[PDB]
Amino acid sequence: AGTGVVSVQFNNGSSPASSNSIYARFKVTNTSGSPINLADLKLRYYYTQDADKPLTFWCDHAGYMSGSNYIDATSKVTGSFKAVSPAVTNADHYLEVALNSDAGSLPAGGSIEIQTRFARNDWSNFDQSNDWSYTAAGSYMDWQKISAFVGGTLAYGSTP
Ligand SMILES: [Ca+2]
Ligand SMILES: [Zn+2]
Ligand SMILES: [Zn+2]
Repeated sequence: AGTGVVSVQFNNGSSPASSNSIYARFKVTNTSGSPINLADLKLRYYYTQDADKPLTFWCDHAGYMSGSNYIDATSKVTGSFKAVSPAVTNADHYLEVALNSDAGSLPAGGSIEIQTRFARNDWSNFDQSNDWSYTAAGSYMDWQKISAFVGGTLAYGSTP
């Protein structure tokens, strides 16, 4: 039921099922026929918490081409962790990646790369094997288990 305003690829550097870091990297492509305000772009990654501990979010790198100038939006990305009510199998929470009001505009046919990760404050191990959006992907690939919303409506992927 995705609008196809954007296409999205994913990879997590093929992280181990048991890991103290969850990686989530997206290559988002504007396939609608007009600029898109990065402010309107949300990305979601569904998982099972396994333990209720404080998490820390990191955006390692984010950037895109605007005309012929390369724009580094790394510092403009934010991450949020919210519950999935009601909880479904392999999904009781989800990471929501967003960008600040002035991130910029993604030009028609343009691409933005967003590399993120998160971990518990105590670095204990997660069990990614019971995470809905999890799959060991070492290179970008079309993975339909993550979602992208534009302006509040699903544009790519699915939700549990
Ligand atoms: Ca889990
Ligand atoms: Zn919480
Ligand atoms: Zn919670």
